[PDB]
Amino acid sequence: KKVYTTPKKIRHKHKKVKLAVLNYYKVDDEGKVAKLRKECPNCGPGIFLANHGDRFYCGKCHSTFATQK
Amino acid sequence: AELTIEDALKVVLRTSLVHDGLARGLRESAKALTRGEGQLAVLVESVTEEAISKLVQGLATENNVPLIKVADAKQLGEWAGLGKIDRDGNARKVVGASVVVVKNWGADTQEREILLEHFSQQ
Ligand SMILES: [Mg+2]
Ligand SMILES: [Zn+2]
Repeated sequence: KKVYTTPKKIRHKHKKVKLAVLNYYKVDDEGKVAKLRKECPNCGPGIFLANHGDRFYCGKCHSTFATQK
Repeated sequence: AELTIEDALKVVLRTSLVHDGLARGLRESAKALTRGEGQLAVLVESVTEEAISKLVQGLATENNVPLIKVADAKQLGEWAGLGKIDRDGNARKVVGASVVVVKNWGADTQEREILLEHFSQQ
């Protein structure tokens, strides 16, 4: 057979940078809750917006926002 | 001793697990609480920093209160079945169940309902 080419640069699947008990949401009083950012208009509450410099999206609908918030 | 020692929550949890209607974990629980899904709420007592528990409480408050004490979480998890096979009997690797919320229920009536009622009406 013919020899393999060998440029060098390999690309692996990203490990994702997992993070839980994320700093979204808050509570001040104790009794009631204070939501941070916002929930989805398309789907029901529980899902939360992605916040960037005048650009939003959500993951349950893979990524489908446009309007600011 | 024929009377149940808070063993009409564990049973419910088991049932939920069997029929696949358990929001285990915190985010999931929160989600359940938010929409027409989360019917019974199950928060850990021994929480470091008190924060998760507080959150759970808040969630419960927000619209309809479905909360209960919970006996250390680990026990609950064990009851549910957190572990594959685990030899012939028992011998499951211990896991903290964390926050749990019930969807679906499945099974009807029995002592669980009574317990819920008791918790509610004051
Ligand atoms: Mg080739
Ligand atoms: Zn969405």
